[PDB]
Amino acid sequence: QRIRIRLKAFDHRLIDQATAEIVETAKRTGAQVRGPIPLPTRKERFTVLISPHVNKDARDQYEIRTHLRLVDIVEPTEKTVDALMRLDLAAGVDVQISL
Amino acid sequence: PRRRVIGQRKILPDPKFGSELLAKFVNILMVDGKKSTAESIVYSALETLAQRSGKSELEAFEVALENVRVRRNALAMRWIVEAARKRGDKSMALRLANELSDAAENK
Amino acid sequence: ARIAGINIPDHKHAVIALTSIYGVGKTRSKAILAAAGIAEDVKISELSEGQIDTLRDEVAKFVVEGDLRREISMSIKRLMDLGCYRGLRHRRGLPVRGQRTKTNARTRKGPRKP
Amino acid sequence: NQYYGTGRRKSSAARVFIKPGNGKIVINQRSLEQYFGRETARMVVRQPLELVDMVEKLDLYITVKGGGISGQAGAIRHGITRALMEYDESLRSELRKAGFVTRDARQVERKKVGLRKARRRPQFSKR
Amino acid sequence: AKQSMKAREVKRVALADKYFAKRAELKAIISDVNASDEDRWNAVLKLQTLPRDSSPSRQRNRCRQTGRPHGFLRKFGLSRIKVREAAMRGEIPGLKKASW
Amino acid sequence: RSLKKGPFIDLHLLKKVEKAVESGDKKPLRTWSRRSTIFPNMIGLTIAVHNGRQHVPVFVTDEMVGHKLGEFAPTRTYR
RNA sequence: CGGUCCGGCCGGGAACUCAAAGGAGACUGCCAGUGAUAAACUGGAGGAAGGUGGGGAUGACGUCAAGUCAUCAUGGCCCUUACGACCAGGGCUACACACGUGCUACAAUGGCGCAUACAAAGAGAAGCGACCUCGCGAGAGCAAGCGGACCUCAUAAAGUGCGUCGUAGUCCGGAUUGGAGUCUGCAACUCGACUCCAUGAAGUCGGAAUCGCUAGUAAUCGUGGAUCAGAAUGCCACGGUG
Ligand SMILES: [Mg+2]
Ligand SMILES: [Mg+2]
Ligand SMILES: [Mg+2]
Ligand SMILES: [Mg+2]
Ligand SMILES: [Mg+2]
Ligand SMILES: [Mg+2]
Ligand SMILES: [Mg+2]
Repeated sequence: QRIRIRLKAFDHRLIDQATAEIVETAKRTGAQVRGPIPLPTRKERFTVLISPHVNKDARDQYEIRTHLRLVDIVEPTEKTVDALMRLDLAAGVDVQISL
Repeated sequence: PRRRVIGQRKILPDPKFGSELLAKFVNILMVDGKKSTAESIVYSALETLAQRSGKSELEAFEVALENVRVRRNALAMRWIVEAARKRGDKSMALRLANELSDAAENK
Repeated sequence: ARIAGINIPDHKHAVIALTSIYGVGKTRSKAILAAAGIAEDVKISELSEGQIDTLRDEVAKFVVEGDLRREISMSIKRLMDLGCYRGLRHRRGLPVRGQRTKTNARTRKGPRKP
Repeated sequence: NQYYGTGRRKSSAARVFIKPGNGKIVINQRSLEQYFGRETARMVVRQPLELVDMVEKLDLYITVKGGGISGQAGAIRHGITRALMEYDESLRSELRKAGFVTRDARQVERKKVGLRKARRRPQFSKR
Repeated sequence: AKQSMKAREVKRVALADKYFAKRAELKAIISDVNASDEDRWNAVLKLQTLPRDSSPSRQRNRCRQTGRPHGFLRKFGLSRIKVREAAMRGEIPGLKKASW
Repeated sequence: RSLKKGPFIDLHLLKKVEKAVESGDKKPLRTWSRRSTIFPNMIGLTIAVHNGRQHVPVFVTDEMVGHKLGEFAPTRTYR
């Protein structure tokens, strides 16, 4: 079999902290991982008015960056599964598991 | 221009003939950034000037250029293209060929 | 060459010359030449009389003449004599199908005068 | 022996694969005349191989994605110059003099707020 | 907007999942079935007796905190004014002024 | 304009057609359905079409079948 | 490199392109001239980039009774079987005119027909919706894939190759109108979008006046998104040529 973990977060310096904790735990317990791959960041762009009345020209420019990380684990070792499944990770990281 | 005194950009020359002056000539006729259709008219016009209106294509353009004389060459090439559009012939290659024929014989 | 459409077509290509008849555009002229068997780039020269009257037979299915002028007109007469809202728009020279009348109604209203 | 050089433009990206000896040009499994519809685009890739003589002397195997007519052609022109500096390493003084090794970084200016284009402003009234 | 106008919008949504969620969904399919009842389905006449305010076209997406019907965003459910005020005080995660 | 699968008519006006044919013609019928399609079973009747503030009676004619009742009620006064 | 059903499609390869986490790199650093030996300027080399490299964010004290009683602060009183509230229809889209702002044009640097090449950036689950089939078409039916670098919108358009029209109110331009339809939605009359047929206004380059812009800019070409059941010649972005 094969399990993969899709990791998404809003901060780039915070998404790699939770990513490195998974990979280092996996290499220590004897699992085969083909590294973390950087998937392209789906960044939205928001341009809305700053004023509730006239002077249309002044606006605000927002964005929301959503980075993506994928870790592929080859062998479903029971020592690998039991450690990684209940790790204490950052609150701003959403996890997606494919068993 | 009051304080910012700078030069003028040096574009790449004509890929067919290696002429620096002919590269500025096709940019005048070029509208809407259509380089492929602008140089097709100019190449077809000069072959009319070369084969049936006098050999030495590079020298035949210069005799037509000399009578209507950086800026002196620029105003000369602009007067050829703008007067070629308001003619009675059918296509732009045929109109500009007759303008270089008239400018070579200074009329 | 005089068709049932008595007005004489110009001596040019076939798909252009059939457009001069009131009620035959470019698409319908393609449909007549495809049903007859005549190429679209054929002029009135060499278009023999055996090839003209077979165009009269194909155009005979459609009413394209002053008879078509009255049927467009009497269809508007059905609206105006009925007293409907759409009948009132044609009588006063006003647009029908929802165009604005603040400005830019110069086609319906006719030329300007203060 | 392979000799590689990366050249790119606004949204293009071209690779260059050099093999010693032919006059062969294969771009995206197509020919030089077949892929390039513009005659100017055929000649701008001949411009770096003008000071350095190529007739039937080296293969070039190129692919490119993105961009357009001259965006792909400018990507090839930069990629060849890095391949010849990989090939001989003494040809640089002729290539610095031509001006082809400099990457044209003139990207598109962003569409600004309050304007319909990058510099084009909507029409203005005096009073 | 006014408090009475937002009370209309809650009244439309409460009828939307009530009536037109599953019942009008069936009646739209019966009019759409090409296989059977090509002439006498009569689902359209039964749709007429249903109340109007269940319609998804009649509802207006408005700001959940103020009620402004203009400048709505489906990303946050708010008007363009309230997007700025939550972003500057750090109430929306990751939302900040951009430059490109 | 409308699709061919069913010409639209309101349910309240359709009931007013049924009683008018059987029980004979009456006083002109007040309604607000400016969007209904005229059916051939209404020819002869007089239906007062609402136009914003009043009701204008419309004597139904044979060639009115297929059109709307809103096409017989001007909504604004012009001078 | 093996494998050919000629598709990265399948073994594989980790090179390269791309994807993004970090770092290096441009600092007048070096050389020459000028300049009071100063700051600086000029010229040249090196370098991907050289004199704030390109762009953005970033906008002082003050001027505009500019914007917000509707972010709130300070509100106080009026109306209160009504200035409130519910529903139907109409209006916000009218029409003798005037003003500002846009699009398409007046064409052979073009129109039309066939063949055909190259984008970037986004959106998608009450959603994007392929394939197949039907219709000239707008679409409809059947029905996968996909919460997505996988699948879908989605064939980018200018351009290129040939043919045609031959300088005219035209195969220019498409307004307006009639007839017949599609789709959305309780519901397309007032007042929707789109398609098909037919009609083919004014207009042949625009007075005084007036605007944008110093380079990937102007000009032009299409694409995507927000708003949105549906309804973009507006607006926000993205690239192509230049
Ligand atoms: Mg005709
Ligand atoms: Mg709505
Ligand atoms: Mg004031
Ligand atoms: Mg004030
Ligand atoms: Mg309030
Ligand atoms: Mg036309
Ligand atoms: Mg400037």
